[PDB]
Amino acid sequence: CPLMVKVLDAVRGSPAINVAVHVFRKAADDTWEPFASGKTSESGELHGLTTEEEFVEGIYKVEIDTKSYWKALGISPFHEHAEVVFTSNDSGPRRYTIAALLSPYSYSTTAVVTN
Amino acid sequence: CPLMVKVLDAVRGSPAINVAVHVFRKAADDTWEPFASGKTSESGELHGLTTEEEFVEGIYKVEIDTKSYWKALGISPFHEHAEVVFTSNPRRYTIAALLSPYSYSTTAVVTN
Ligand SMILES: O=C(O)c1ccc2nc(-c3cc(Cl)cc(Cl)c3)oc2c1
Ligand SMILES: O=C(O)c1ccc2nc(-c3cc(Cl)cc(Cl)c3)oc2c1
Repeated sequence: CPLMVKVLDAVRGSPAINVAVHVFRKAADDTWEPFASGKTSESGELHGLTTEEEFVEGIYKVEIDTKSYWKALGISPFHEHAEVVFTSNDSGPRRYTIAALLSPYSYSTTAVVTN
Repeated sequence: CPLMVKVLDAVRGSPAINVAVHVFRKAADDTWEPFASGKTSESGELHGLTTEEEFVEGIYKVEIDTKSYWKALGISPFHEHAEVVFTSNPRRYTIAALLSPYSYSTTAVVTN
């Protein structure tokens, strides 16, 4: 599992469950092309997005549909979504965890890169 | 000043100076049209991006060039940039971002 997503809810103090997540990769013509997607689990995690073979060096965007999440809880949000854009790097063995902490008018994201 | 951007550096404990910021607005054909741009000042603030007349309802993207910022400081960061995407309808927006090499936070302060 080279790429995992974990989403947390800062209002409810809980995993952010059933959040849609879309991953894109930048294509040669500089557009975003769909790559993988899913919904977070009961633990706020999304595994199995891609494989080591498919996850080649490139520019990737992880789009977290925060607005639908807050609307489902009845809370007025600011952002359309949370976007995390990064270049993957094959400098030795690496696994990427993209973590996001959500509030209605704020979000934080960090990358946990491990070998 | 209906749209202001403030950027802070969580490593040095300072405003993030000379950070490029690009604002885009979604057009009718669903593409991102350039809307305004600038650089943060010595206080980490970017004022005068737009006007009340120009800042109409729409979907806006604020792209903060964090990668160039870190690389000018000799750090290889994780993210290409920090992106804040929001719908406007709520008349003065402050978009604040706090930056680390492998992480950032953003918040919106919306006042009348
Ligand atoms: O990958 C995990 O298992 C795992 C666990 C707890 C975690 N808490 C964070 C977290 C906390 C704050 Cl305050 C802000 C942000 Cl962006 C992230 O990320 C986690 C990841
Ligand atoms: O001193 C000011 O004027 C001023 C303005 C905007 C500011 N935004 C922050 C801020 C943002 C995030 Cl995402 C997380 C944290 Cl801890 C802080 O601090 C600010 C300070």
